[PDB]
Amino acid sequence: TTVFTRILDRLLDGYDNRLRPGLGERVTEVKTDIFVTSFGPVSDHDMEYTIDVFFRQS
Amino acid sequence: GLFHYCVGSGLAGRELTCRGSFTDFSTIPSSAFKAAAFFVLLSMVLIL
Amino acid sequence: LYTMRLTVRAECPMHLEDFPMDAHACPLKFGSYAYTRAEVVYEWTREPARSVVVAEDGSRLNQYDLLGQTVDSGIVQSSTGEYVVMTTHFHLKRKIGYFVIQTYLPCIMTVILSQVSFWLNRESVPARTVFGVTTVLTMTTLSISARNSLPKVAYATAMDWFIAVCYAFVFSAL
Amino acid sequence: WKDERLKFKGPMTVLRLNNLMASKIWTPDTFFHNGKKSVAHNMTMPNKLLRITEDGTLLYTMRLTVRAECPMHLEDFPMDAHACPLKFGSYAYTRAEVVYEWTREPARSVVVAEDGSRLNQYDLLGQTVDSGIVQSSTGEYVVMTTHFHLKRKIGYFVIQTYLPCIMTVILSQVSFWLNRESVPARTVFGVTTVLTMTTLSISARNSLPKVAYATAMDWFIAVCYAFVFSAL
Amino acid sequence: MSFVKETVDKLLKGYDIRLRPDFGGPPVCVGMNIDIASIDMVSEVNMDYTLTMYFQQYWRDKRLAYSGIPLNLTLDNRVADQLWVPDTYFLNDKKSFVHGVTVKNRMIRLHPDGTVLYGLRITTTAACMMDLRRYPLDEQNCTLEIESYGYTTDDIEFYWRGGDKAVTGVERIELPQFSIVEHRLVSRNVVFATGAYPRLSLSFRLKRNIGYFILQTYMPSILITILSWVSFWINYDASAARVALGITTVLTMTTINTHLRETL
Amino acid sequence: MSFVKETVDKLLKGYDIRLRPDFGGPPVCVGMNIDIASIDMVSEVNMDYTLTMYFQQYWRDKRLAYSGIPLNLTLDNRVADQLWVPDTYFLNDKKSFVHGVTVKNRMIRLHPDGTVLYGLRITTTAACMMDLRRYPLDEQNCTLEIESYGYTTDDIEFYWRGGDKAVTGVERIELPQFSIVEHRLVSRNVVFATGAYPRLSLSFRLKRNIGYFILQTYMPSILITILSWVSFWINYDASAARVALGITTVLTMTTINTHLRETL
Amino acid sequence: VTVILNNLLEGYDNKLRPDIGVKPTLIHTDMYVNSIGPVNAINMEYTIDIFFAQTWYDRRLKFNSTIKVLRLNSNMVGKIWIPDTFFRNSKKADAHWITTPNRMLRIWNDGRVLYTLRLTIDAECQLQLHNFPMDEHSCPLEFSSYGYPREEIVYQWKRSSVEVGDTRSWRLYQFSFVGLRNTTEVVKTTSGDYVVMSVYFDLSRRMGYFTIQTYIPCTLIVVLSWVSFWINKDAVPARTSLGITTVLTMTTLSTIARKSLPKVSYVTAMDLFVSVCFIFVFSALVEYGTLHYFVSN
Amino acid sequence: QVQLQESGGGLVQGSLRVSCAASGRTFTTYIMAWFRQAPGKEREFLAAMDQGRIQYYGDSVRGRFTISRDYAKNSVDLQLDGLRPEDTAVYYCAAGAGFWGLRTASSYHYWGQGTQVTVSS
Ligand SMILES: *[C@@H]1O[C@H](CO)[C@@H](O[C@@H]2O[C@H](CO)[C@@H](O[C@@H]3O[C@H](CO[C@H]4O[C@H](CO[C@H]5O[C@H](CO)[C@@H](O)[C@H](O)[C@@H]5O)[C@@H](O)[C@H](O[C@H]5O[C@H](CO)[C@@H](O)[C@H](O)[C@@H]5O[C@H]5O[C@H](CO)[C@@H](O)[C@H](O)[C@@H]5O)[C@@H]4O)[C@@H](O)[C@H](O[C@H]4O[C@H](CO)[C@@H](O)[C@H](O)[C@@H]4O[C@H]4O[C@H](CO)[C@@H](O)[C@H](O)[C@@H]4O[C@H]4O[C@H](CO)[C@@H](O)[C@H](O)[C@@H]4O)[C@@H]3O)[C@H](O)[C@H]2NC(C)=O)[C@H](O)[C@H]1NC(C)=O
Ligand SMILES: *[C@@H]1O[C@H](CO)[C@@H](O[C@@H]2O[C@H](CO)[C@@H](O[C@@H]3O[C@H](CO[C@H]4O[C@H](CO)[C@@H](O)[C@H](O[C@H]5O[C@H](CO)[C@@H](O)[C@H](O)[C@@H]5O)[C@@H]4O)[C@@H](O)[C@H](O[C@H]4O[C@H](CO)[C@@H](O)[C@H](O)[C@@H]4O)[C@@H]3O)[C@H](O)[C@H]2NC(C)=O)[C@H](O)[C@H]1NC(C)=O
Ligand SMILES: *[C@@H]1O[C@H](CO)[C@@H](O[C@@H]2O[C@H](CO)[C@@H](O[C@@H]3O[C@H](CO[C@H]4O[C@H](CO)[C@@H](O)[C@H](O[C@H]5O[C@H](CO)[C@@H](O)[C@H](O)[C@@H]5O)[C@@H]4O)[C@@H](O)[C@H](O[C@H]4O[C@H](CO)[C@@H](O)[C@H](O)[C@@H]4O)[C@@H]3O)[C@H](O)[C@H]2NC(C)=O)[C@H](O)[C@H]1NC(C)=O
Ligand SMILES: CCCCCCCC/C=C/CCCCCCCC(=O)O[C@H](COC(=O)CCCCCCCCCCCCCCC)COP(=O)(O)OC[C@@H](O)CO
Ligand SMILES: CCCCCCCC/C=C\CCCCCCCC(=O)O[C@H](COC(=O)CCCCCCCCCCCCCCC)COP(=O)(O)OC[C@@H](O)CO
Ligand SMILES: CCCCCCCC/C=C\CCCCCCCC(=O)O[C@H](COC(=O)CCCCCCCCCCCCCCC)COP(=O)(O)OC[C@@H](O)CO
Ligand SMILES: *[C@@H]1O[C@H](CO)[C@@H](O[C@@H]2O[C@H](CO)[C@@H](O[C@@H]3O[C@H](CO[C@H]4O[C@H](CO)[C@@H](O)[C@H](O)[C@@H]4O)[C@@H](O)[C@H](O)[C@@H]3O)[C@H](O)[C@H]2NC(C)=O)[C@H](O)[C@H]1NC(C)=O
Ligand SMILES: *[C@@H]1O[C@H](CO)[C@@H](O[C@@H]2O[C@H](CO)[C@@H](O[C@@H]3O[C@H](CO)[C@@H](O)[C@H](O)[C@@H]3O)[C@H](O)[C@H]2NC(C)=O)[C@H](O)[C@H]1NC(C)=O
Ligand SMILES: *[C@@H]1O[C@H](CO)[C@@H](O[C@@H]2O[C@H](CO)[C@@H](O[C@@H]3O[C@H](CO)[C@@H](O)[C@H](O)[C@@H]3O)[C@H](O)[C@H]2NC(C)=O)[C@H](O)[C@H]1NC(C)=O
Ligand SMILES: CCCCCCCCCCCCCCCC(=O)O
Ligand SMILES: *[C@@H]1O[C@H](CO)[C@@H](O)[C@H](O)[C@H]1NC(C)=O
Ligand SMILES: CCCCCC
Ligand SMILES: CCCCCC
Ligand SMILES: [Cl-]
Repeated sequence: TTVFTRILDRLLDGYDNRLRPGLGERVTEVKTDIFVTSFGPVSDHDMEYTIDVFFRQS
Repeated sequence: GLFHYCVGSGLAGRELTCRGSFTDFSTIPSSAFKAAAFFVLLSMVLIL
Repeated sequence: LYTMRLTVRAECPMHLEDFPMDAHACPLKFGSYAYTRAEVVYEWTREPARSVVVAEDGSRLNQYDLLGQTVDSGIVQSSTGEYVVMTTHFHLKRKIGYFVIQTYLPCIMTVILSQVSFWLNRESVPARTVFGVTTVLTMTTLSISARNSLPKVAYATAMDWFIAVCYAFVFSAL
Repeated sequence: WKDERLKFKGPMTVLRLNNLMASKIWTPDTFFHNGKKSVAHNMTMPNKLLRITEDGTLLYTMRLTVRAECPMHLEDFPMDAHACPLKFGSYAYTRAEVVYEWTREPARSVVVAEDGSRLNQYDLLGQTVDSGIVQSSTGEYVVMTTHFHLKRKIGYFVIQTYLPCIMTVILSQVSFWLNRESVPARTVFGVTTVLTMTTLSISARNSLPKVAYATAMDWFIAVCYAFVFSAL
Repeated sequence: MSFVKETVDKLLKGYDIRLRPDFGGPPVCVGMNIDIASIDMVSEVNMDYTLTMYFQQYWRDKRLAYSGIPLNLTLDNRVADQLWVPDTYFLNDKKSFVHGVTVKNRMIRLHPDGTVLYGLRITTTAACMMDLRRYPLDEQNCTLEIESYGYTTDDIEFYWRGGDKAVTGVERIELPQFSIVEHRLVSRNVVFATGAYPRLSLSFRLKRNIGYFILQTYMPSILITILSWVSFWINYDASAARVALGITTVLTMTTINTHLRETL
Repeated sequence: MSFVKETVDKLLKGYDIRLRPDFGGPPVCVGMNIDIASIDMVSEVNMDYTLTMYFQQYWRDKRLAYSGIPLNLTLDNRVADQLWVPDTYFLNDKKSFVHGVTVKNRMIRLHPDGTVLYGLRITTTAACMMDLRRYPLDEQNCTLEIESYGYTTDDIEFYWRGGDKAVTGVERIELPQFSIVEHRLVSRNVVFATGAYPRLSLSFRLKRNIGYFILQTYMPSILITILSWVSFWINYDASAARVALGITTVLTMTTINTHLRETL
Repeated sequence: VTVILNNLLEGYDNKLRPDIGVKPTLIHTDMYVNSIGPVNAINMEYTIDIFFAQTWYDRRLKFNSTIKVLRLNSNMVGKIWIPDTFFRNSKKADAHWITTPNRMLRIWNDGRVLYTLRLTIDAECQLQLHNFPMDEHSCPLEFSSYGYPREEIVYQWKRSSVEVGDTRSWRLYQFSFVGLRNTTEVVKTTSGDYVVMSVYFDLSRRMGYFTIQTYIPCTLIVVLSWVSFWINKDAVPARTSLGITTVLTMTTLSTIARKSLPKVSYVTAMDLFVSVCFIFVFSALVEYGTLHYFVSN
Repeated sequence: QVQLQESGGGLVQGSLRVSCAASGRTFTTYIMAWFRQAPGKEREFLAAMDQGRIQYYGDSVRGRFTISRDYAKNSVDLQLDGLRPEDTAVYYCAAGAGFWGLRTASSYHYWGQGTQVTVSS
């Protein structure tokens, strides 16, 4: 209904994305985790390896 | 022929698409054609 | 909550002294680029072991066996500040059967051939001469083929030492 | 070029514009006729510079890595020489609208750095700069042409291909000086020299562009192979 | 956090990206730092080397100075589009890019005195003309040249921040084929006809390692040559043996040379 | 044309791209259609295959319903930026792109009842786990998994449009090394703690052709072994002949084995 | 002239083709081939560089003035409706953007629009590699509108449909350009019937490489295998070494036959020739073996 | 032979610095770490640094001990601040690529002689 659109519109009022949360009052904690869908091939000549991941932060 | 075959597209023009080869038995239309081509090749080998 | 799907090519330094019997711990390290330890800190959502989950079918490795993962966190002190770095280490062990069947075992049989020359009568000079020199040629071919399938490292790998010793053996037999 | 629309007055004599304003100004649509996938470097920032003099004279400098087609006739390989071209001009504007010219004399308007030669096989003998007209269905277009003359270095092929083949032929001919009763020995010369020539031929043509026609190296290899076969 | 927001709004408001710091004044001095993450593909075929770096530029801009906030303002990277940044470019690069996962690896950090730090994670292939006549017993000089595209020394000046400590991470580099004997930094003004243009140069001296070639190429050649001398100790009448030995040594040497040509 | 322009303006005016069709209603049913243009590469080393296809999605949007125009409006592809489309993605993808010559190879077709048809020409490299222990006598199964990134079965539902005939052109594919024995389509819902996510799956079974390996691997080795058996019919005292035959057969087998190693 | 362009763009909807509710939009296409690049038989594709031009009519862009033609660079290309033309069999295609976008737009006072652009296309070409290296092919290059069926867009060839340059500057290594032809068809798909248009380039392989490096060596090795018959009997080491080393040389020669080709699972002419030569040298060696066995006892 | 010589004090009332010089092999690519062994035969991980200058620490000594490396000199240093009596133990310098480890002694193939450190109150 309309309340979804109204809330979506009103979220970014006076929001400066240039500043991290709690800039100058606390430390931004990021909870992270990874789901490796496939550990890709390992190239010995290039000494590299490919990995495909669902990478989720919070 | 024994293995090769050309067919027309059917647009009042020749455009005879040609497919088939004894060297590739998959392209031969039927097993009878394969057997006949093999027998004719064997006859040619014998006379040579 | 911010989820992404990524494909990452990442550096894995390798100590190929014990090739093909070598094992590696390839790292995957990440962290904030701009924000230092005093601004942004990363943590694992769950216990660190269970916060990196590998799918059951997700091992697309030909010559390696993915034994497991080790999840950790640390600090890096760079020129611009201290940064939290969250790391995982995937433990890989090489499969040896290919190099056994293709390189080690033909070399062993060629050395056995070069040693079989001693059981021929000494008066068969052309036979033993051709036999030894062709055995040397066979070792040359095998060594070339073996080293075609290695990275261009400087120091000597284990299989290089094996090939060199076998080549010296056929030389000494001749 | 000159643009009377962009005439200005002030304490300045030259004004340099950033990318955002420079993109809002007409510039020539120059393209390379024989070009390929080319790179306009933008590290750290877009490597372009637009300057305007007070009298509306626009100067536009760019840093490019032009990758261009150089047709080659490798019949005389490795003794071949080439004149790799570099042709460019306007895409949309015909000769009646946009005409290109060289800022200085044509020989002096394409300047090559002394240490710039990054060639491994070739030697850059010189350059020929010219101008011309190309006629198409869309119209007639001015084309600025350059031709860089290249001469292939021969020493690598001499040491890797010609000399070993010559010495293999000499080895095959050495068999004539042995007693005729050493039948296995002379057979061994003949057949092993044939095998050596085969290996040399395969290796020699392995490191060469896969042209279906015959080069000079191919003729030399085949003729040496013919001598070795004739010796056997 | 709010006071920081109006401070940043004040700084960015009325900011002209088209004008450099001290536009009418003396030249802006741009200090430079590099942290070498890795040097990967030292290619003899292509005459270039691939290098990953954290490349930092420091310069004072009085317009961005602020007061009342005793902390270094690390801003979101997109603000780099709103600020003036130097005209820096690598003269000898062939293919370069900023790493862009998860975001563009940029960093903008403002300081209360007006200093601006601009950091980029750059992987670049750079041309390194190699004189491989003494190969594999060869030493190469591979350089990275840094220059200003559209500014002269009267407008912008480069220097290595921290002196010889400006470039770090070289000690931690190791290559499969090479070893970094030495690295040097030099700052100089190229006196071009229009004017003097600033330039920095980071050079590495790479020495190739011969453990590869002592085993792969030299030892089989030496031992085949030694085996070729066995013919002298065989009786002259044993034609088949001596001929087979000599010609098969020729064939083996040809095989070694051809396959070495293919691999190298 | 003026009436069509006015109608399209009304349809696009007030359209909220953020809101799916029937945002509070039942889930939007998306019917997926594929036309396989070509299977380009099948890399055993990288464990993947490249696939070019025309990928089409059909759904219903009441907001995009118009009357008085008895024809299906094929609009310029750029309007896809102004319309909601499913958040479809390919789970086993390694790299993919939409072709962009002469323009973006994309199709938007509206219908008077509000049915949107959304087509894309896609070249995608898809991972395919391979069991090559029986190589070259192996039969691989390579799949493409289509899924919704953000939506669950409460919001979006997938189905194959046309049933088993939803994927076409497979029989027209020809691969030099493989043969498509059979292709299958599956439509399921993977159930997780967050919810049930719809998935479609297009599977192929590739049978590797053996004629290449018969010609280049098996017959040479068989004939060299048969020739090596010739020594048993040669006199025991002819040491040079029998030894040369045996050792040259060994050398030939080594040569075949090595060349098969670098060529395969 | 700025007034003319502003008037033309004023009240213009580029989302709608001309004659959207009236008739199909007729487009006349022209091609100038700068170069047919190398043919990758391994991937079964070939590179081609073209100037592709499309001419159509848009009455929305009519203007009355003394200019009679507006010649423009790429700047307005995105501001008007352009056809949805795409190349059906292109594995990879790229436009050119150095120094600027290589595009051109010319609008006449009667509403005619000519839109030209430079393209490089890696077009798929399925090669029937029987008779290799005597094989000949007709590689296609197809294109059609991606979205608009025949009822909405209809392409057409002009009199000077496809033009080619010198053809000696081309990068055809293995093949020689024989000829060219064009065709128009209607292809039925799920979306609808689309007017597809094809340009077929006929190519024939050159044989200097394969004659010098494969056929002549194989023939000479077969002759050297025959030489064993003229060696005196009881010279067992000589004849055995000759036969077996000829077999080894033939084995070495047979490796380079398939370097050009992909891993096709059928015999080619070259494979047949090499196989027959191998049979001949094998037969010579087995013949001497039988002779020696039956003469010894 | 590869040796890891260890240097530093053994008696403090306090701050200390335990250095470790490696000879016989270049440990640029290897993870250089410090372990502690108190009486009772238990080896405890303290700190480690990898090729990327990334510092891993044990929970017991987090924020107290600082590990650094001199890659040119091929050495690893451990600065110990805030010593308490229970820190009295033998400190071992270790090196080796961390396989299945980076916190387990079994992953390190090189070890030093050790240095006894005592603290008295
Ligand atoms: C997943 O995510 C990825 C990444 O985001 C995404 O990939 C991206 O796809 C988009 C398309 O959807 C693509 O954007 C378009 O790029 C156009 C220009 O070319 C760009 O690519 C070329 C070559 O790159 C390609 O190379 C291969 C194929 O050849 C292959 O790898 C790829 O296909 C690849 O894309 C590149 O050379 C260009 O480089 C520059 O030069 C362009 C010149 O036009 C310029 O536009 C670019 O910004 C860029 O300039 C900077 O960098 C160069 C150096 O590289 C510097 O020299 C410059 O100084 C700059 O710093 C490009 O990267 C680009 O033109 C498109 O924008 C035009 O078209 C769109 C759509 O119509 C318009 O909205 C734009 O306004 C713009 O249109 C103007 O120009 C055209 C003529 O070009 C006119 O006809 C228009 O009328 C219009 O001009 C008029 O209006 C404008 C204002 O609107 C006005 O200013 C004019 O004066 C005039 O009045 C568009 O950006 C993007 O590049 C690509 N990103 C990648 C690959 O990194 C995927 O799609 C995503 N996938 C999915 C499924 O979601
Ligand atoms: C790899 O190989 C490259 C070769 O391409 C090596 O690169 C060169 O490195 C050497 C050092 O190793 C450089 O030598 C130095 O340049 C400094 C520059 O200082 C000078 O610059 C001022 C402008 O900023 C200039 O006005 C002064 O004068 C001279 O400099 C100009 C250049 O502008 C030059 O034209 C003349 O030589 C002028 O005379 C000012 O001097 C210079 O100071 C160095 O000289 C000093 O050394 C002694 C002892 O310390 C000192 O007492 C003196 O003052 C003397 O001046 C030196 O000339 C050289 O410039 C580099 N060349 C290029 C093209 O880059 C690289 O070092 C190698 N590295 C490795 C690892 O192998
Ligand atoms: C290539 O390789 C892939 C694997 O990588 C092969 O894929 C597998 O194919 C088989 C079919 O051959 C799949 O099994 C079937 O799945 C269908 C799908 O419909 C299902 O979706 C529902 C959700 O929307 C789901 O709830 C149902 O399935 C479950 O049913 C109950 C729960 O309700 C549960 O107990 C079951 O275990 C199921 O998970 C729903 O059916 C399904 O219809 C199939 O049923 C078979 O049996 C019934 C009864 O006889 C019959 O009516 C069906 O027609 C069918 O025969 C069956 O479950 C399997 O899921 C695929 N695996 C993956 C991972 O995709 C592929 O076939 C290979 N092909 C080639 C070309 O070689
Ligand atoms: C007189 C002179 C005397 C000199 C003395 C000569 C003595 C000869 C020494 C031999 C050393 C052999 C190498 C031993 C190395 C140990 C290798 C080993 O552990 O065995 C397996 C590998 O081998 C393998 O399966 C591959 C096995 C390939 C077997 C091929 C059969 C060949 C039969 C022809 C006869 C062979 C014997 C001849 C020896 C002279 C391990 O892999 P696993 O199983 O865990 O997983 C599956 C796999 O694919 C991944 O490893
Ligand atoms: C046992 C005694 C020991 C002798 C052993 C000798 C060893 C073998 C000889 C030389 C090795 C030298 C290293 C190889 C170096 C290559 C030779 C060389 O440098 O000179 C070249 C001349 O080529 C050329 O004339 C082409 C000619 C190639 C040489 C062969 C020609 C004569 C062969 C006649 C057939 C006789 C048959 C026998 C019948 C009896 C190029 O010139 P230049 O530097 O200016 O570069 C200009 C630009 O092209 C880049 O080189
Ligand atoms: C370098 C070589 C060294 C070794 C020497 C070899 C000497 C041997 C000599 C003759 C026999 C030739 C045997 C050729 C065997 C080639 C292997 C073969 O038979 O191929 C099979 C298919 O059948 C086919 O099309 C092949 C059909 C034709 C095969 C017969 C060729 C003509 C034989 C005339 C011989 C005259 C002899 C006279 C000598 C004096 C593979 O099935 P598959 O489902 O995977 O395909 C899928 C398909 O759909 C792909 O298009
Ligand atoms: C080469 O390197 C240059 C930097 O050294 C790159 O310059 C940047 O290029 C971007 C893209 O053109 C500029 O714009 C950014 O745009 C986003 C938002 O973009 C969207 O909206 C704009 C406006 O309508 C539209 O034009 C776009 O197509 C998007 O739809 C902003 O959020 C950013 O702040 C920024 O303005 C940058 O401004 C520009 N850099 C600077 C410092 O101006 C250049 O793109 C590189 N070329 C490549 C990648 O080939
Ligand atoms: C804001 O940014 C400034 C500038 O980066 C930070 O100041 C810097 O702090 C470091 C750490 O103390 C200083 O380095 C150290 O300086 C001492 C000087 O005696 C030296 O002994 C150490 O070896 C080390 O080099 C650095 O010089 C200093 N830079 C300055 C003052 O310009 C500052 O900490 C940042 N944060 C805040 C909240 O201000
Ligand atoms: C506008 O779009 C609609 C939707 O695609 C078109 O309707 C469809 O038109 C086709 C062709 O006439 C119909 O095909 C036929 O379907 C029947 C029943 O399955 C079958 O027996 C026939 O042999 C034939 O395949 C189709 O049913 C029909 N409706 C759909 C797809 O639901 C319509 O023709 C388009 N018209 C215009 C002028 O834009
Ligand atoms: C399997 C083929 C091996 C090659 C054989 C080449 C020489 C064969 C000579 C004739 C064998 C048949 C004679 C048999 C005589 C007997 O009964 O012992
Ligand atoms: C292309 O088609 C046109 C009309 O269909 C025809 O006049 C022309 O001859 C064709 N081009 C050829 C055959 O090269
Ligand atoms: C008798 C001379 C033979 C020459 C062969 C080319
Ligand atoms: C009798 C001379 C033989 C020549 C061979 C070509
Ligand atoms: Cl045929």
